[PDB]
Amino acid sequence: VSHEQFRAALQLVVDPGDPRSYLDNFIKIGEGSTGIVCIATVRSSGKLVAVKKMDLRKQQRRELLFNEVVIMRDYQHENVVEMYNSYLVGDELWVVMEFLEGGALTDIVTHTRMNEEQIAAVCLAVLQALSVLHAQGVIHRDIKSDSILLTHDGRVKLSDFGFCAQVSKEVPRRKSLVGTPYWMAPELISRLPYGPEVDIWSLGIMVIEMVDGEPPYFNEPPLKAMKMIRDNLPPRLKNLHKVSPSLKGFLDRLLVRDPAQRATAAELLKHPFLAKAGPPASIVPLMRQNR
Amino acid sequence: QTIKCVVVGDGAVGKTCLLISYTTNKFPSEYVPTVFDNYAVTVMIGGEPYTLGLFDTAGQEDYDRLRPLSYPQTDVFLVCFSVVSPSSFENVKEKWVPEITHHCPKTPFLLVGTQIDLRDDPSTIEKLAKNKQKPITPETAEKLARDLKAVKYVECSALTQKGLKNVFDEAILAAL
Repeated sequence: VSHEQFRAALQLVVDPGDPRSYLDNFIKIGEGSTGIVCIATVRSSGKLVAVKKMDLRKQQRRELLFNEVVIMRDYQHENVVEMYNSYLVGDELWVVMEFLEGGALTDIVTHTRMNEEQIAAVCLAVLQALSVLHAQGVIHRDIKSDSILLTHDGRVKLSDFGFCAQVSKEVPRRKSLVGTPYWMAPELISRLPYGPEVDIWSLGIMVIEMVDGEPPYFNEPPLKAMKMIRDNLPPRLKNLHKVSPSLKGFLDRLLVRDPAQRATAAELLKHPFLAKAGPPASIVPLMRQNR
Repeated sequence: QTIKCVVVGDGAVGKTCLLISYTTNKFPSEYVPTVFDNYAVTVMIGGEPYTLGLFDTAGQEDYDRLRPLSYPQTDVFLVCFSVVSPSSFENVKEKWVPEITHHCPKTPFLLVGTQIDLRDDPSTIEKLAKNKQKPITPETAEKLARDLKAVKYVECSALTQKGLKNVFDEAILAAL
């Protein structure tokens, strides 16, 4: 029953009508956790776009679909994948966004060790985004390599905005258990109220992915890992002899159990490590089509 | 795998009602005190389906030695009180928490405030004012929970189904 009320709300928020009117050649590319991703072709230019389709009846928390529209619409940034448009197609929300031919960082990190220049480039790009989101009290909530995407030319964009929440003077922390198990901050698993800091913890995990190829406790089943994260000390890298003090010291600022001592996005922006960041080109060798 | 929940709190607290509200999305029209009832639903978490074995017990005094025979291998407990019965809230500390502690020490437990729809109700707020008392606030409850020493405090209306699923959602998390 509540379906209808929700579908109606959504209709008013999206752009009217159907995009099959201007796009051909819908083909699935992958899944997210919320719905499939297709590629498609603008009929009048032959230009490629991607399209995220999400069924309303298949959501664990339907409401979250409102961020897909609000985020891209209002938080347009150089390091944020550009949403062009959104639409309702029957029972599916369809978001039309730019096509990131470079793929995701997950593919790169499970197949290759990136050097600190390339890593620093990545974290720079993401923190530029998170500074700006957090500046407005917006927590992403699902930072992991999967959520980072690349262009052909090596540029880096954050995406997968479906899990985001907002805080403010009035509601300053959040409480929902949201995110992927291995990247979850310890306070969130512990069920305490939390703010943007959760994102920075997760970025610290993603640095571990970039360095060591997977997150801590990957082999465990999620719910065992969640416990260990919560109960244990911050995970450390596995081979420090190879890592520079700049980066080790950088990471010791992300992976801090107490959130109050953990570094903010703006603090991290001013961090010596990020000044090793290579140009977009320094990344392009990492992409599959190149290897 | 199975999850074994056990629900405890004073009579009337509407422990029976809470369970049925969630499981069947129906409210019991008649008040009946529970001796012992066992309802088993199935919950799917991350695509993994889990039989949730719920244990409705007696909130009465008569079954002090008959109730805890339901406790072997309990993965989690709900410790419940009506937010509009400061007596039942008092008996969290006094009777309930101690009881389950002993039988099952390493076992977790959430604090639960019930019938929260009756807070702003004038007639129940009248009934309490006639014994110079008032409704329990979250500020209060969440001090007790931290201190006592629960996983957390949760609250819900079996009637309106406000906050209901979440209680059961957090319990599962706690259990697993």
